[PDB]
Amino acid sequence: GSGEPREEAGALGPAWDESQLRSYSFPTRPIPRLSQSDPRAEELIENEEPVVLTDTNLVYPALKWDLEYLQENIGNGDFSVYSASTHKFLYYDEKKMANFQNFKPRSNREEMKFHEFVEKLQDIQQRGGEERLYLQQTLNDTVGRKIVMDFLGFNWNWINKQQGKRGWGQLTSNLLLIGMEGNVTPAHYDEQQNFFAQIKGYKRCILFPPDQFECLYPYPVHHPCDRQSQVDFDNPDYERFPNFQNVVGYETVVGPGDVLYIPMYWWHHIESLLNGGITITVNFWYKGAPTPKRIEYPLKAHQKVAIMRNIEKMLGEALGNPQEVGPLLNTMIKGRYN
Amino acid sequence: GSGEPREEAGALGPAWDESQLRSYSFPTRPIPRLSQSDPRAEELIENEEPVVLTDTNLVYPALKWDLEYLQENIGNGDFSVYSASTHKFLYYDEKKMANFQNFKPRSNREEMKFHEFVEKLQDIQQRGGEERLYLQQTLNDTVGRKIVMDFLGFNWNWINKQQGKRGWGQLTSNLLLIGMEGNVTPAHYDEQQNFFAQIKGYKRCILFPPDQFECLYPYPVHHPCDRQSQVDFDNPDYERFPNFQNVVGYETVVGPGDVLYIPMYWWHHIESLLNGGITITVNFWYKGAPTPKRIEYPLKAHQKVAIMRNIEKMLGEALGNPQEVGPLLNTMIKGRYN
Ligand SMILES: O=C(O)Cc1cs/c(=N\C(=O)CCNS(=O)(=O)c2ccccc2)n1O
Ligand SMILES: O=C(O)Cc1cs/c(=N\C(=O)CCNS(=O)(=O)c2ccccc2)n1O
Ligand SMILES: [Zn+2]
Ligand SMILES: [Zn+2]
Repeated sequence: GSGEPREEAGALGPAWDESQLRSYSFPTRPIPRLSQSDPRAEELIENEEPVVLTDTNLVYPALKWDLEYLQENIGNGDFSVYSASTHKFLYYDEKKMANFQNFKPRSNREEMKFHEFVEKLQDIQQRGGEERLYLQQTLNDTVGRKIVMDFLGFNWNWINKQQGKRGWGQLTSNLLLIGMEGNVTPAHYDEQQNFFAQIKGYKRCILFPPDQFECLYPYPVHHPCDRQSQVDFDNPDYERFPNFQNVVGYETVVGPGDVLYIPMYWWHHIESLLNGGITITVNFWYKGAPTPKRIEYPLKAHQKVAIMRNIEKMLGEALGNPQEVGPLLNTMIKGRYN
Repeated sequence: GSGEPREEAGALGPAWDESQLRSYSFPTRPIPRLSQSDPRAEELIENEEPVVLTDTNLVYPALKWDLEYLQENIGNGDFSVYSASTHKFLYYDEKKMANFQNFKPRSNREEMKFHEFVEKLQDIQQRGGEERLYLQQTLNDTVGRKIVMDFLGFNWNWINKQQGKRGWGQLTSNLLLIGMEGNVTPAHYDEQQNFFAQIKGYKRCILFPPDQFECLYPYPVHHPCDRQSQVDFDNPDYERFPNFQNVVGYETVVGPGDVLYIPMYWWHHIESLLNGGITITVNFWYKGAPTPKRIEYPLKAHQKVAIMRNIEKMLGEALGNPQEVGPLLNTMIKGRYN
C-alpha cells in the first residue's frame, strides 16, 4: 500500500502506523514520492500520472496554520461546513436534485463563520458525540491581511511554471479543506487538474486511473452524485458492481509540505487518518489543456469518459427528461450490442 | 390475420387461401382496406398509420404487365437481380462490408439484361431447381417508349396531391420488383415514405409500428444489415431476442390494383404468396416531411429511433472504429442504467 511509514526528523517517531488506515478489498501500489528537481516527477506530471512532490514549498507559509491562528486572521466571512452522521461524507449537486426527488441527502451543508465552526467542533468533542464536520470553502478576498501575506508567500514561481509547461488553463479556485480525523471523501473523479497541497495532519489518498471506469460504476450524469462511485467501499455489492473485484488503486499518505498531483479525470478516495487529529489541505485547480486540433488515436481513457458524459447529457436534453436516458440506452443495446 | 380472403369478380373463386401464407409465432391484426375517397384513409395516412387503398388507379396502365410485355418494351438496360439459396433473401450494404469482414453474403446481386433474367428464370423452373431470383431495379430513362407512356398513365394527380397534403419531400425513386412465388424480404424498416403499388400476383405484408423496436432487434447501424431485424422469423431465438415473444404485427394481402401505404420507419415483412406465381410491384419513395422547428413532447417512436441511430453513428466516428461502439455502450450502462 503506502509502504513503510516515514520517520520524522529529530527521532520524533513514525508519522503514522497502519492501524490509522481503513481496510478495503482491493490492492494498491504506491504513488512515487519524488522531488520537484527530479525529472521523473516532471515526466509523471506531463504524462498525467500522479506523483507526490516532497519539496515544492508550495504552501510553506501555511504550514503554521492551525485552528487558533486561522480563526484570528481568516476574517468574518461565511464558510461552507458539511455535516455527516457517518465517516462517509455524501456530497451532491443541489441543482440536479430536481431530477431525482427519490434521493434524500444525508450530509447537509451549513454556512457559518469560522469561529462558529470551531465552537461547533469542540462542542462535539467535549460531548463525546460522533457527528462529523468538514469545512470546505473557496478562499476569496474577504480574508484577513495576515492570511493574505501567507497566500502571497506561496511558491507561485514553481506552480506557475507548471501551469505554463503543461499548457493548462488558469487557476480557477483555491479550496481550503479542514476535516476531522477519520473523515472520508468517497471515490470520485474531477474534471480539472489538481495540486493537492497538504498543510496539517495526514491524509491517505487512493487514486484509480480513468481506464478503471467500468470497475467504479459512477452515478448517472444527471444524478446529484454525478462523478461519484456508486460502490460502497466499506461494503462493496459485488452482485451490482462485479468489476469492483478487479479494481486496483494507487496509494499514498501525504503530510505537511507534501503536494500530490491528482491528474484530471483520475478517481480519488481521500480519508483523514484515524486518530490523527484535524487535517488541513489547500487545493489548486487548473482547467486542463485544451483538446488538440488533430484528433490522434487511440483515444486516452479520459477522452472516452468525456464521450460517455456527453452522450448522456445530450440524450437528456433530446428526450426532454433525464429519467428516460436509462431505458433508451437499454433499448439501444439489449440484444444489439451485448 | 389477413382476414377472410377476397372473392374475385365474375365468380372466379378466392384470390388466395391460407395455405399460401407462411406460419409465424406472433399474432397480427388486419390493415384496413379502404377507398381513397374514404376520409378514414386520409386520416390514417396523415397519422402515419398503414392503410390499403383499393381504388387509386395509381398504376392502372401497369396492370397489364407480365414477363412477355415487359421484356419486349422495358429496353436494353441493366437490371439488378438478387439470387438466394433459400426463401429468405439476405440484403446488405456493400459499403458497410468494410467494417465486418466476419460477415459473408448468401444473396449476391448480379447485373443483367431483362431477357437474361427471364431466360435464367425459366431455366430454374424447367430444371426443377430451388434457386430463387428477385429483380429489383430503379426505373430510369433507358426504358422503352411503350413503358414510358404506361408510366405517364399513372395517377400522378392523386399521388402528387398526397405528396403535397403531407408536406413530403419529392419523389426519390421508383423501384420495380419482380419476384418469384414464396420469396421473402425479411423484416426491416425504411427511412422514407412508401406507396406500395401492387401490379401482378399477391404479396402478404406484415408491418410492425416503430414502437416495437425493442421487440425486433435491428443489426448495429454500422453492420451491413443495418435496419434489418436480427430475428429469424422462421426460427426465433427467444434466448437472444426475448421481446420477440411480445411482437404483434399488422397484416394484409395486396393484389393487382391495391396500394399499401407503408409509413416511414415502420417495419415490414413482405412475402410473395406460396404457389401464386410471379409478383410485380412498383414502389413510390418520398422523403418524409422535414422535422418541425418547435420540438413537441412526447417524442414519436420514430424520432427516438432516429436518436439511437445517430448516437451509434456519431460514436463510430468519434472512436475511429465502429467495432468499439458496442463495448463503450456496455461500459456506459453496465451497473449504471440497468
Ligand atoms: O477530502 C479531500 O481532501 C478530497 C476532496 C475535497 S473536495 C474534492 N473535490 C471537489 O470539490 C470537486 C472539484 N471538481 S472540479 O471539476 O475539478 C472544480 C469545480 C469548480 C472549481 C474548481 C474545480 N476532493 O477530491
Ligand atoms: O419485397 C418487397 O416487396 C418489399 C421490399 C423490396 S425493397 C424494400 N426496401 C428497400 O429497398 C429500401 C428502401 N429504403 S429508403 O431509405 O426508404 C430509400 C433509399 C433510396 C431510395 C429510395 C428509398 N422493401 O421493403
Ligand atoms: Zn475531487
Ligand atoms: Zn423496405
